[PDB]
Amino acid sequence: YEKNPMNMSIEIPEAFNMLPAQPKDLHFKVPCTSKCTGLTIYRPMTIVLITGV
Amino acid sequence: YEKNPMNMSIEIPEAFNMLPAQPKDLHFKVPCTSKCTGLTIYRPMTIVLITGV
Repeated sequence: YEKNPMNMSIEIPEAFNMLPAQPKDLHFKVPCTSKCTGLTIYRPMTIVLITGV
Repeated sequence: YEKNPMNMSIEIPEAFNMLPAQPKDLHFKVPCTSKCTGLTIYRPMTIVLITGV
């Protein structure tokens, strides 16, 4: 393939975050969250896959 | 029995504590905890029991 942020890209609009603890009867719970997009191919052709090697 | 700190003893590693209040709607819940061990008999030759009555 040909690497270029013009044919394919991955985006992470929000990074890893940790919210404050939420106490319960003698224990806690700490949630976590983040966002992501995934790989999007813009000019589906600049990629060649060889199968069975 | 004979009362002496080197013959028997009760121990309280952690005293009585009140945890911070946990709100829930228009009321609150407050938990309380403490620790204890019991009676330990270091020298058992200084105690005599009359059981039966």
